[PDB]
Amino acid sequence: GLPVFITPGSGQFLTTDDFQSPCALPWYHPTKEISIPGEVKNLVEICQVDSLVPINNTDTYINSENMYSVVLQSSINAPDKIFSIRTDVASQPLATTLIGEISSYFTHWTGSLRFSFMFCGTANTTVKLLLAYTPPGIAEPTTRKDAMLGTHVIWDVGLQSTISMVVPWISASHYRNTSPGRSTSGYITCWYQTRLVIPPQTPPTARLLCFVSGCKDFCLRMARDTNLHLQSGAIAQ
Amino acid sequence: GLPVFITPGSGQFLTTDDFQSPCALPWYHPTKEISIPGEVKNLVEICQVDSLVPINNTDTYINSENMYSVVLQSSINAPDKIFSIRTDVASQPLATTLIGEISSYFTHWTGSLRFSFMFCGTANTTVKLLLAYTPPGIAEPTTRKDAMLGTHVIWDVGLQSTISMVVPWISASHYRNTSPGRSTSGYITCWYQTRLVIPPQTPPTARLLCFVSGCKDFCLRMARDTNLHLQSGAIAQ
Amino acid sequence: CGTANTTVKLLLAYTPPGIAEPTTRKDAMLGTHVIWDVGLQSTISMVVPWISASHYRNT
Amino acid sequence: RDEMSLESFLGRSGCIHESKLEVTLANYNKENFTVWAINLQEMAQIRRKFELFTYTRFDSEITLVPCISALSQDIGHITMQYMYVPPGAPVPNSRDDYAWQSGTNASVFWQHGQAYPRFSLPFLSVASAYYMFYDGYDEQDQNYGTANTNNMGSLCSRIVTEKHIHKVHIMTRIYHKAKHVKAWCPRPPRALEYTRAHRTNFKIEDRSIQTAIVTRPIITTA
Amino acid sequence: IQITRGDSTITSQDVANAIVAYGVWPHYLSSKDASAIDKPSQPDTSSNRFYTLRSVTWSSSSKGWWWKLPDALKDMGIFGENMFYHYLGRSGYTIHVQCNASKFHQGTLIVALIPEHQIASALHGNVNVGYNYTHPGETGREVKAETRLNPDLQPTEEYWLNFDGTLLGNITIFPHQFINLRSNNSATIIAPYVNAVPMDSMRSHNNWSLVIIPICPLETSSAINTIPITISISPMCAEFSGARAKRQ
Repeated sequence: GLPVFITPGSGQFLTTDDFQSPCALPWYHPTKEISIPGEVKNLVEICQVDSLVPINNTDTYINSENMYSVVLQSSINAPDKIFSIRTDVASQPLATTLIGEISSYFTHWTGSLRFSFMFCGTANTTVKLLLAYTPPGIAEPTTRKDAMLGTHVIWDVGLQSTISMVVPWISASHYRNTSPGRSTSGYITCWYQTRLVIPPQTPPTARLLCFVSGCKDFCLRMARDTNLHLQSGAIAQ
Repeated sequence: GLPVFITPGSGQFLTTDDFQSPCALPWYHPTKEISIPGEVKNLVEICQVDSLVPINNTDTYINSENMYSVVLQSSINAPDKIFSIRTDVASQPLATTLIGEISSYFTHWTGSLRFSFMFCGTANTTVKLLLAYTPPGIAEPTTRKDAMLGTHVIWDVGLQSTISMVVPWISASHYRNTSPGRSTSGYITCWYQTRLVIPPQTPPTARLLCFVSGCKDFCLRMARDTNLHLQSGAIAQ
Repeated sequence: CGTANTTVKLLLAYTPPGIAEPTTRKDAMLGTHVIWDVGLQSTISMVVPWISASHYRNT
Repeated sequence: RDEMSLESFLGRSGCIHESKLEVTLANYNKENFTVWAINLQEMAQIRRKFELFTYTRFDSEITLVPCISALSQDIGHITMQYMYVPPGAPVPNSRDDYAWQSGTNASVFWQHGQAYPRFSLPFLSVASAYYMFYDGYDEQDQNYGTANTNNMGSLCSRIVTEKHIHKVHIMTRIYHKAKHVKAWCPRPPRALEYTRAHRTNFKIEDRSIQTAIVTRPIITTA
Repeated sequence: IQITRGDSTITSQDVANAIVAYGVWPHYLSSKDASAIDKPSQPDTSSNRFYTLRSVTWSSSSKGWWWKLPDALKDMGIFGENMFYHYLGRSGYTIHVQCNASKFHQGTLIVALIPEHQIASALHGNVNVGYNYTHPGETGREVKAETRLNPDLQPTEEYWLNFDGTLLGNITIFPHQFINLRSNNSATIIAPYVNAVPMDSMRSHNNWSLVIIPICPLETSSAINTIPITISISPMCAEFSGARAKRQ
């Protein structure tokens, strides 16, 4: 009939192939589709959702909602530096957040992240927090001064319980490896510009929340298996 | 379905075949390409680059920069003939040059070569060198006279430190075998038309450099493995 | 004032008021300066600008 | 000049790696699987060719040629599983590791009498090209020369069948072919024997430096 | 003539018979090639001037010298600071090599600019070149016979093998210029940034490497039998990213 020449690779089963295959139920007409709200089409949709960062991941608060908040003091003797976290999507604490989890399912990432903060204090409690970003390459600041000498924000809580700041994408290559780096990672440091000021008969302390999501330019490439979930159990039915 | 007839050769793996094959990472979008200066598209580009000929390939200068230069004398008793070299791209000394190395990676060659010379003397040192080419077939000249009776050049160094001469392509067949021939190879001979003339308080000797590259008409065919590099080692990682 | 065959490279540098004169060739070339190659040009000029708090300064 | 194009010079296929696997009776898992970090610098001939440029970019075509040898006791039918693990993904370390069934990796099953396996890989680096040379250092300021962006993944192989195993030898020649090649910044050809991978080192112990330059007695005689 | 660039100005540069590495002129990173989408801007003519290293002495026994860029300029005012206070950076250069001699001196130099010049270690075995030795700074690296320290960290001294196992004389495949004393006494190379990525850690990766080998030994009958080789380097379209607080 028609002269054909078989090519190297024929008959092989490549788990990542893409060919047609006979339908086992050719006559069956599948149930119609209906309108279910919330269709997701791209994982980026999930990455742009702010999720709480377990900022206070110490042994004391490890398995409680307290691992998601930091306690701000009003006493004059609390250390200037409040908390610090690396900016690599896959590094702790970010790792276990929404964007962190989806990122752990890929090998290359790129883009900017958006950190948002919420002051869980009283309506009369005011304070000035210094939120500073440190580019990759240099070790995180050690004093309020050094911190404000770099890029930062003097956030005045009274009158605005929320604020966001965008960490830019600074890298040699277009996309960077999904695995956490220390010398190749940035830092987010929070400092007391002033302590908590409050009127009489008011809680001397207040909590602080931290959120994170990717921006429009956030993107992932080359899927791998997440390492945030290790299954070593029965899974008995 | 569609009647087919399998042809002799099917399923075979011909190392020089050219067929499509399933992508193992069909979803992966490779890193964009950026503008890196110096893109090479053809090996001919490398062959048209003048490179120094190890003209003085003796045991005395063998592993030093002295193997790339010839010393010209100003004393009246230095032999008329200075140096001589065969013109076949793959023969020594040419072999180890740029064009020689790339040529050793093929079996057939053709085209003209361009020899360039540089006088490494003093600004007041002058001399007349006789550069002569000898076509394949005849044994290299033995006297300055015989040499000038053929094609040649009386190069007067004073006032022009450089000069080039083109060795033409003289062959029975279009392309010739890449392996060096003696009776089928030409010769480049250099002679003293006059010795080195210099003023007082001046180096009595001066060096001479020799370059070589292919012309526009230079071309190679039927790739083989270079024999200028023999790997008989560990290559331990 | 050398010979026609004598050549050299001199580094002429200006130092603004305020700082103490350079002490090493490097420091000197890090500021405003000129690498003057004598061979082929026996002359060269450089202009020292007017840097002062007031318009005119005391003589 | 068509045969002098990069595509013709570097685009030819060659055996970049020989992979031998032997059936071992003591433990089922053992080290029956074989893992190899893809590297085109292992073969001198192939290396010297690529090292003719500073930066190169290209897609790949891997072809596998399995050679089974049965010492005795038949065991004729065995199923082989070749797997490609992308850069950064975890490699298997046991014949039954989870990696072998993961979907992010690419696997191809081959049972004797089947056409030779073959698949393609796109340009893998995170940079815009592969570094043939690197005048740089590690993040720790160590292991200078090698480039991390150059990682190309690993080729793994395991015998899938179970007990029909009667101590048989498996040879798998791996042929690679650079496709759609691009190169930048030509360099002089390697003149000495290679001694290390990812290093231009050339000095060999108790041996004189030997070039391709052949010496002659007198320069007046060609 | 004289090329005055910034507060620096070098005389004797003359006409423009210099070489432009790989035919590409130094340019600012285009947004299309940029790594982080695009940056608003990066215009800064502050680091664009001439830094003149100390002149090296060329004697009748000199075998060679080499410097690495940007390393050589790590301590040159603005540029040096910039590359120290930034995570990433890219830059082209205008290397200007010139030596003072007379019509009674003879010699020839090969001035080559090699991209990704990966040096080979001096010893045999499982050794490798140590950070300190490939980052000599503006002092450069001179070919010496004397024995040195951390020997197994030292790079090769085989200049005729281009310090990397290739043959000198093939080194002409890289952007270069010959300096034949009886003809010219200077060379100039204008090279753009070369790498497989937009920018990089200037601290850990030396893009270009300036090599200078005397192919024809220096000879003369003068009292002092040696001449000086002056090197002036000028950054071209220098750009930096990830700036950090200084004086901290």
